[PDB]
Amino acid sequence: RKIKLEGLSDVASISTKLQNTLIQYHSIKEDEWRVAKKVKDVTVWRKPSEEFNGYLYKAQGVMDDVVNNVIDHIRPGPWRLDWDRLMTSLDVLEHFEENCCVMRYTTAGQLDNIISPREFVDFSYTVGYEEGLLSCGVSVEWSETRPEFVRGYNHPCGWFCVPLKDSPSQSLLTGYIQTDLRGMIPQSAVDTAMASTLANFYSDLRKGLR
Repeated sequence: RKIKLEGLSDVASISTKLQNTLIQYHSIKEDEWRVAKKVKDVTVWRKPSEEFNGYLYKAQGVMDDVVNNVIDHIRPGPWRLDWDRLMTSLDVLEHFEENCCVMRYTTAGQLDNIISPREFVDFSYTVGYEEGLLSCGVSVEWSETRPEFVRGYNHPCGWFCVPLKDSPSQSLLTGYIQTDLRGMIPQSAVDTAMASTLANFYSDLRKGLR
């Protein structure tokens, strides 16, 4: 049922479904998660994806900054490209509303180029969640833009960012990532690179926020 954003109703349908989906992921109990990587500043879990032959990842860690500045740096635009070492380019393709867009980005090779570069075209939506924000996304069709690499597929994904309990100048950041790199890659390489991607996200974002 792959996604074309041809009208207002398409953007409304996909936005609300993404929100409900990410919220459901956020309610998945700890028993369903297996630890993929654990260090002092971040934990990364995985579980089998219901969308494709691969994993849904979860990550959780604290950022020494408030929700608005964290989510500003994660959302599609030049700031995200600034700190995210995995990204080699990023172009927002169309502005739907202040909180809603379609973008393309390309990734560097991973695991000393075992995993070749990819590009993605993703719908992106930011909406209020509890005391914080949710910023979520999914790959969509967009044939107007000149491709450079084989397109990967981002199944529903996103970032929950809320004030840290008892300490509002800090934020609890929870991510869900469900990327299909596609092409032919040893699954062991894929799983290593994905767990690494989520861990590096946090350490890169920490530096980027300064």
